[PDB]
Amino acid sequence: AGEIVCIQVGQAGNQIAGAFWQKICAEHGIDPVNGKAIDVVGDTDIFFNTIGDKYIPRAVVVDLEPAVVENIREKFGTLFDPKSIVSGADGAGNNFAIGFNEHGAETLEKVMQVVEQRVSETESIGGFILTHSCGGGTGSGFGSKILKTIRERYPKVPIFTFSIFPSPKISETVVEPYNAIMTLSNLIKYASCSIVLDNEALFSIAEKKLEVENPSLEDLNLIIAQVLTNVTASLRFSGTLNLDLGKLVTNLVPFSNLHFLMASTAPLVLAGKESYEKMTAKELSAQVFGDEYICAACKPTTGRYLAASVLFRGAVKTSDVNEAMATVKEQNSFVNWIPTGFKISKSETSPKDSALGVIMLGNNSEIVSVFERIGANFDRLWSRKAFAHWFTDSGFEEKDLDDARALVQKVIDDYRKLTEDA
Amino acid sequence: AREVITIHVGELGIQIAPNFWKYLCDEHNIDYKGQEKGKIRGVIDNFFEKASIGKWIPRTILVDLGPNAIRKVTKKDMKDFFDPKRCVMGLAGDANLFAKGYYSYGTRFMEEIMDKIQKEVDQTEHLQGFIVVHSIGDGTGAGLAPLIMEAIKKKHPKLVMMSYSIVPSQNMDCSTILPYNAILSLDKLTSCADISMIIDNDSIYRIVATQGKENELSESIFDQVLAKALVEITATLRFNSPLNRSMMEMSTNLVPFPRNHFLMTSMSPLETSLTSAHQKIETKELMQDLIDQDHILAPITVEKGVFTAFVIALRGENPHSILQNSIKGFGDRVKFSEIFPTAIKADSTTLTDEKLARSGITLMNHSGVANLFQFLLTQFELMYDHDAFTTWYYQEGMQPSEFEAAKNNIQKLITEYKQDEY
Ligand SMILES: Nc1nc2c(ncn2[C@@H]2O[C@H](COP(=O)(O)OP(=O)(O)OP(=O)(O)O)[C@@H](O)[C@H]2O)c(=O)[nH]1
Repeated sequence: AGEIVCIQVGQAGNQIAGAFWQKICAEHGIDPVNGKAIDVVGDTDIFFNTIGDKYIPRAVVVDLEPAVVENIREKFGTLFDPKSIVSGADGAGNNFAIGFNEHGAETLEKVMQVVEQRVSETESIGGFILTHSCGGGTGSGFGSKILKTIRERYPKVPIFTFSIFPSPKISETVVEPYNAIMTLSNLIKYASCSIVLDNEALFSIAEKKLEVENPSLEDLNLIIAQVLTNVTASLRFSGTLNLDLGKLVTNLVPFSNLHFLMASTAPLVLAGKESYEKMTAKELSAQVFGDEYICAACKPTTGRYLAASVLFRGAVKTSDVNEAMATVKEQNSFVNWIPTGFKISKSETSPKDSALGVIMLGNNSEIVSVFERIGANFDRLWSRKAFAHWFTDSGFEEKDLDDARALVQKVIDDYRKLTEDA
Repeated sequence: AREVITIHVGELGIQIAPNFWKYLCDEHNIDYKGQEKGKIRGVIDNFFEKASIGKWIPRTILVDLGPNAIRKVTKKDMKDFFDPKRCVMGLAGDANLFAKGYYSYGTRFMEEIMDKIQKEVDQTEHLQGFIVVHSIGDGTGAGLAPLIMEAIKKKHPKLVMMSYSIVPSQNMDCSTILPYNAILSLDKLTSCADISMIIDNDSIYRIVATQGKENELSESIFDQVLAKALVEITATLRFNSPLNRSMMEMSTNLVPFPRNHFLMTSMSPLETSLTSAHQKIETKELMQDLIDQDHILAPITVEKGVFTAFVIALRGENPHSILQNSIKGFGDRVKFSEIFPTAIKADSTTLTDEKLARSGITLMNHSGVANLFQFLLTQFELMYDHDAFTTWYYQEGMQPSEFEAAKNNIQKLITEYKQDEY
């Protein structure tokens, strides 16, 4: 029980998740090339089903483009069994409205039939995890309808999303500010939690911490994969805090509608054995809570935290953890309404590339910087009816996108006001 | 034989069970799986049931809405003892919420739980009472323990019910909603327990850290301390004791003013990691340890506040001439409120434990419990006033008037305890 079904939607979704699945297989002693057990450790059953001696990741692979799901057989192969691979028609793209309304009645039903199959095979659902782009086409459009549909069918099952916000440094497809809000609105309405990652921050991390002169899309995915792997780890490899997805919602989300979380991890490694010596708890905690490793274009030291959760993976002494975290409490302000809310935990199993790694999640009022930038881009295009009829013939009305903005603005305003004092 | 049924509810009730029952097994010469060895000593019937031939059965029920505490206890920690027929297993977590075990999920198990309880009751000619061991502040325990207790007392009203309430520490697996679950559940204990003992894991933590052993702390040390406390508290019910031969007598000796039934306890020796080497304790020292601050497993100092009742239950050879002269050293510390003209009761029972020449515990009905309550109540109010995390309970059925009522009953309880000091 407390098992997790993972839904991967769109290109970004499938590549990030694919990298995730390879790392999680390594940690649990599963050879990703074919699912065979090597020496299996940890709570393998939370993410993999088991038939015979094969571990089968409980993934649903979704796209609209035939090629994107079909070609997973070449990039990851046997890692994702074909019964989970769903696509149709001729594909669709670069428009939220198209992904959301023109995916095909049959296409969505197939996705849901697969989701239900993964669910019925599971003793008890502890939640759903989705990986998707917040922009583009399929990841935001079809992915948001998928999010909506799942909650309607399973009203009490928490849903966590890892979602990637776009950046003009990477994509010229500037229709994006429209897509960004329509999906943000649905995340606000239907997810229990979401991890806000974006490529502006990931890009600058790649340039300054991984020392990459001109980060490729694959370097961004490398950092993302590390975040997902180490964040997810608190749920699956022992630990002193006994977490689950339902428990994370309880601990990190004090209010509904304010469930957007930042994530930060360190050390980062550029896809090779660059790791060295051992970091102390102090330098590692300092990196994690610094602004430089935040995987969202925020500057969290200037804000206030509603809640935070810090996991130490590896052989770290209790007394060093506590001194390092005391330093963090002194330096980074927290909202005193919650006399608790800063939970520190450790797990004895280290990540494959280091002696000790640290993961932090949290609710920081500066998370809205992402949303505020999106709003601004949107306003410049929207006040001019930049692209009214495109969206008009794909089934959305101006009132619906206005509803989407109103909700987004409400969330921004609530974060700024909620944490103004305490 | 006047017998007691023990119910283990939620994570700590069940994680403790293997240490508690292993200790009892050794005390009585039961060889862990129920096999008789040597000769039975003590009133074994009070805690173990008879197999048709030889074997002894712990008279227990294990209740956990999530399957994990029970599965490791019965498959890894103590085999062929906690018979699966008496385990009540759910397949979902509580997301740490009080509400889940009291209103929305745990309630569907009450038919099963009360049916199993009656089956235990029906095997015994003379019940003395019930003991419910549970974590307070952790939804499954915080919720079901009082739900179960209330269901029992309306069916068996003449029995004494005692609870062992364990408050989670902040360096262990606490939830950010601990203050809510804690007073939401104290509110029900206050109306259903006849005797309720509160043991604070933060004091266990502090004492061990003070000793210089914080880096050795793990669940196993906490479980050993908690299990020993249960064994020693319960010990006078297992032999021909002169102080408390029955839970019925405990009620009389410990709670003269029925609403104020919350007790604080102390122990000596404490055995961190079982490496303490308490080779010799003299009788005079044992009493000084029991009064001293660093052996009280609660955040109180005996030098402050007032007593309403105080029972010193020692084990092993403790000549009464020493006990009576030693007690005079408490003249400047142990002060009873002049509403109840009592005295410190002290006497001893035997040990079957070959490692300690002597040991003992105290049970205190002392106003300092009010400070544990006030700490939690202050946190409750601070969070409650900003609705932090309250949405999660409201959606499970906890109409908000419930939170207001809990606040009022605990503020009133605190006031009544402090009033004894004026
Ligand atoms: N960080 C990161 N961003 C990506 C990755 N792949 C795509 N993106 C970004 O996400 C946006 C693209 O959205 P996609 O999901 O590719 O679009 P789609 O859902 O595949 O369907 P189309 O719109 O038809 O491509 C652009 O900003 C991409 O730069 C990736 O691997 N990592």
